[PDB]
Amino acid sequence: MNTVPFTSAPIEVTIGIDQYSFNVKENQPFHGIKDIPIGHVHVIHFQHADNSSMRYGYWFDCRMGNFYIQYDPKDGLYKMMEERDGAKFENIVHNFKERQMMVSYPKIDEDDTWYNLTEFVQMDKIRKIVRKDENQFSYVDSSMTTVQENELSDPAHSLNYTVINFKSREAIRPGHEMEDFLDKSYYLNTVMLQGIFKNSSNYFGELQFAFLNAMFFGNYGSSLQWHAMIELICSSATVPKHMLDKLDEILYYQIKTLPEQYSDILLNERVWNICLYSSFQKNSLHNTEKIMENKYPELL
Amino acid sequence: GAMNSSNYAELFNNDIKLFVDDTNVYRVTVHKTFEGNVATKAINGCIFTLNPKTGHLFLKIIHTSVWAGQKRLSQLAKWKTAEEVSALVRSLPKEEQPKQIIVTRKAMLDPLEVHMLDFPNIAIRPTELRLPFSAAMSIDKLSDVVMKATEPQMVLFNIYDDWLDRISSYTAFSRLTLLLRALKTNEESAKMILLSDPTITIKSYHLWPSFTDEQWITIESQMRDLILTEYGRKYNV
Repeated sequence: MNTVPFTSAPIEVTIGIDQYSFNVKENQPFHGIKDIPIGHVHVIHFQHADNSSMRYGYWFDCRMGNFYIQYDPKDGLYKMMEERDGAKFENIVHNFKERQMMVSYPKIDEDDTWYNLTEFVQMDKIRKIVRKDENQFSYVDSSMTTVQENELSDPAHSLNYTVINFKSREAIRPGHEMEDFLDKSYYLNTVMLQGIFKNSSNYFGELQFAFLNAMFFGNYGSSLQWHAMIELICSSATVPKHMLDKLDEILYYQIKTLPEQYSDILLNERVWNICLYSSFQKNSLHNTEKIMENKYPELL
Repeated sequence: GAMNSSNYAELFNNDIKLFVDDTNVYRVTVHKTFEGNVATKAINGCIFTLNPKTGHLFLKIIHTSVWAGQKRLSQLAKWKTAEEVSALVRSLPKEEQPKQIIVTRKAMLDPLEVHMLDFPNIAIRPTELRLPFSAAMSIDKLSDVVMKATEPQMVLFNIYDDWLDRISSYTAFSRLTLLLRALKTNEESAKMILLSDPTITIKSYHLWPSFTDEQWITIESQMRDLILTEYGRKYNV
C-alpha cells in the first residue's frame, strides 16, 4: 500500500482519488492519501471551491516513484511532483501518518469497481497520449483538446488519442467504398487492431482512459473518443468473440459508475441507440443494454 | 452548406457545379406472382447529372443487369449512383471537374462523400429546394434512350437545346424547372400543351420544340396555369 502526501492545502478544494472525493477547507491540515492500492493506475484530481471550472488532475502509478502534491501560489493550482530522495520521502510520509493527518484510500474489499474501470489502462500508454516525458505522471484537465479536435491549437497540451474517422481514406479501401462504410470490420481489425493498437488490450486501454477523462474532468474531446471507439466495434460485423464479451463488461462498469445527473452531456444518444439497437453487435451487449434501460431509458 | 432560395443565383456563376438526381436509378414495376405474392421487376434507369449553367446533361444509363443477384437494391442504388458520379468526375479533365456537387436527395450525401474521398476540394452539398428532376423520364427522347439500352451507357445532351443563344442560364433553368414541374404534376396535360400545334417541331438534335420567343411565353403561361390548377384539386383551395 502506497501514499501520496500533500505539503499543505492552502485553498479550499474538492480532492478526488479515483472514484472517491473529499472536501478540504482552506488551510485545513490535510497532508495526503494513504493505503492506495498497488497494481493499478490512479488519478488524483481537484476542483477549487471558487472556480468550479477547470477540473484538473494527475494520472500516476506508485510503482514508478514517490509522488506528492504541493500548492503553487503563482500558477494557482495543486501540482504533482516527484521526490527522488527515497529517505526524505518515507520520513515525510511516516511523520504525517504518525500525526494521523492522512485520509485512507477508502476501498471496500468486495468492490472491484476501480479494477474494472482500469483493467487495460497502462501508465506507459497514458504517457504517449499525454506527452510530457520529464514527468512520470500525467496532467489532464477540463479544457485540453485532442489532436483530432485541433485539426478542425497548442500541441504541447494536446490529448494524442488515436484519430478515428469513418469518412477517411484510412477507414475506406478504394473499391470497397460501400462495403467498408457499412461494415467497418476491415478498419477495426486490420487498420486499428492489427496495424495501430497491435492488440485488443491497448485498444480497450485507450477506450477506458478516454471514458475516465470524460467522467472526471468533463473533457469533451475524450467523450468523443470513447464514443468513437465503441461505435467502431459495434459497427463491425466481424469482431473476435473475446472482445465482445470484454466490451460488455467494460461498458457495464462505465455506465454503472457515471453520476446519474450527467447522462445528458456525457452520453451520445445516437451512438448508444445505434450500438444497442441497430448495430451488428446489438445482441452482444446484454449486460450493458440491461443497465442502460433501467438507468437512462430517457436517452433511449 | 445547403442550397436554398437564398443562395439561388450561385447556380449561374462561373464555378463549375453539377446537380445529381438519383430518383430514376432503381425503377421497378410491382406485380403479383402465380401464388398471389408480390414481386418487383426492374426496368432500366438513369442517373441525371446536370450542369445548371451550361445545360450539359450526363445521362448515365443504369441497365437492369447491374441489379442481378444483389440484395438491398434501393440502398445499393445510392452507392452505384455515387460510384458512377465519381467515375464521371475522374473521366473529366481537371479544368472541367466540378467544384461542387449538389445532390437532390440527402440520402446521397454519405455515399457520394465516401466515393469522392479522392477529391477533397469538391464540396458535396444538399439542397432544400424541391426540384422536379424525377420527371426527366417524362422527356420522350430521354425515356426512349434509357428503355432501349442493352448495356451500361453514358448519353450526353444539352437539356436547354439552343435556348442559351437567346436567354441567360438563370432564365433557362427557370424554364426547365417549370416544364419539369408541369410534367411531374400532370404529365398528360403538360405533354398536350407542348405538341398541340403540329407545326412546331423538335429538331433531331433537341429535346423540346422550336418555339419562338413569343410562343415560349404562351407556353410558359400554359404551364403555370396547369400547375396552379392541380394544386387546388390536390388540396381543395
